[PDB]
Amino acid sequence: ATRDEKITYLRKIIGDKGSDAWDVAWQEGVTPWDQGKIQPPLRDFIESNDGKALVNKKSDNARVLVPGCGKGYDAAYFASLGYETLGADLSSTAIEKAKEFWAESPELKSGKLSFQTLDFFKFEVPEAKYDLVYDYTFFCALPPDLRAPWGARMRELVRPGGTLITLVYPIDGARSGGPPYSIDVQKVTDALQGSEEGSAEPGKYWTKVLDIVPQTSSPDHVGRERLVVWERINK
Ligand SMILES: Nc1ncnc2c1ncn2[C@@H]1O[C@H](CSCC[C@H](N)C(=O)O)[C@@H](O)[C@H]1O
Ligand SMILES: Cc1cc(C)c(S(=O)(=O)O)c(C)c1
Ligand SMILES: [Cl-]
Ligand SMILES: [Cl-]
Ligand SMILES: [Cl-]
Repeated sequence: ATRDEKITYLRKIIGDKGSDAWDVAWQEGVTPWDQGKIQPPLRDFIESNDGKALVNKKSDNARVLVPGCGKGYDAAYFASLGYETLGADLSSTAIEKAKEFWAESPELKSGKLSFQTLDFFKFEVPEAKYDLVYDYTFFCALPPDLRAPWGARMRELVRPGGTLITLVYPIDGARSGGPPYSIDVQKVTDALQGSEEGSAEPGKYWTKVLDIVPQTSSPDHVGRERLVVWERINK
């Protein structure tokens, strides 16, 4: 009934079942992460001068991926901006619940928004790749040993010149255990920029164009959140 009890249980079943535990949690209603809406820093970025420029330059066929989308609030948001958007989640339960929650969306109706039960690590990347990817409470959901393949998938998923937005949360310092794991921008950087081969200064695969403290974090997010925008390079 308590958040902590619910997190304790989520971590217990992740220990027994691995990644299969996520659909179990959704089936059983153990969804402590669920907020019922997007995080404000996403809307405020999109509505900022950098955000307007990003949306205004989008191609007519521009595609968005929202991985680990849960009930899909962020995917619905991007679809409402005119992006052909895919919300992907491992859990078939989560994906049905996303289709329920957004049942009235005009973009779900048109097919411009789509929710699909997909494993972020396994699904077939479209040939044209994604123009824009948004990661929130997905990187911090993964066990630490999966951060490196997450970065590698991100490098394959975002087209050259495309953009990845990571809302980095929770930044709780040295706290161990997860989900949610305590993350920071450095951890995201190391995953995204990958192997340095011969100890090469990171900057090989992405440019970190913007890294801010959002001025409109949710109250329990204040002091534990950064918004980072990454551009895919090595064209
Ligand atoms: N390999 C994987 N591929 C796609 N989704 C995954 C995944 N592993 C875990 N997930 C999903 O990641 C989510 C973590 S919590 C849901 C967070 C969501 N971004 C939100 O803000 O509401 C769960 O829904 C889980 O089903
Ligand atoms: C992946 C994940 C899981 C949980 C339990 C939480 S939360 O309970 O702290 O809100 C968050 C933010 C992300
Ligand atoms: Cl919303
Ligand atoms: Cl898949
Ligand atoms: Cl692939």
